[PDB]
Amino acid sequence: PAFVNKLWSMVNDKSNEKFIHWSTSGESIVVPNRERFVQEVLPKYFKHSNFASFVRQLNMYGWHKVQDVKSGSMLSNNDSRWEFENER
Amino acid sequence: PAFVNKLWSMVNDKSNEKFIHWSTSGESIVVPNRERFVQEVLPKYFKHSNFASFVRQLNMYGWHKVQDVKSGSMLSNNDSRWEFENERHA
Repeated sequence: PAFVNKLWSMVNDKSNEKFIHWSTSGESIVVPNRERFVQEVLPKYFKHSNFASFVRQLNMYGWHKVQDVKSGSMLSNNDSRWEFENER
Repeated sequence: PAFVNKLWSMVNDKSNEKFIHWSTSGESIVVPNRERFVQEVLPKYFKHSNFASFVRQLNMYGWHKVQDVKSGSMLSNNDSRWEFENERHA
């Protein structure tokens, strides 16, 4: 339960709003920019950790990456934007 | 903003009275029971939304949770009762 408590301490603290937050339209957790999140927030809650380790723990607790929507004529996706949903 | 319009269509519609309403005393919005609100009202205005997401939007528009008054010898607070005040109307 150590991970979960840190997860909520992180997501439900408005001071982290710019790096990770509940989605406006939906019930998912959004990390607008992966690199910024790893730089600014991860070190504050998870010492000596990286994004892959973080995602592996999120997956262990039911949260998975949402399939990104391919945008425009280039069918582009911002690889740095990550959204997670819970199996519920 | 689209959110604000939905907020008022929700709060000022007498049909939602039991789940969310202007307070009798003060100038705040009261959600007597969080769980019931999420089950009965939220879906009608915000499809696929949860309480945290709703509160995040409220905060964006100046509404913040009121400091809970601790009751009796147990210093208790009903975690399911939420009252919101607007920074512009203290």
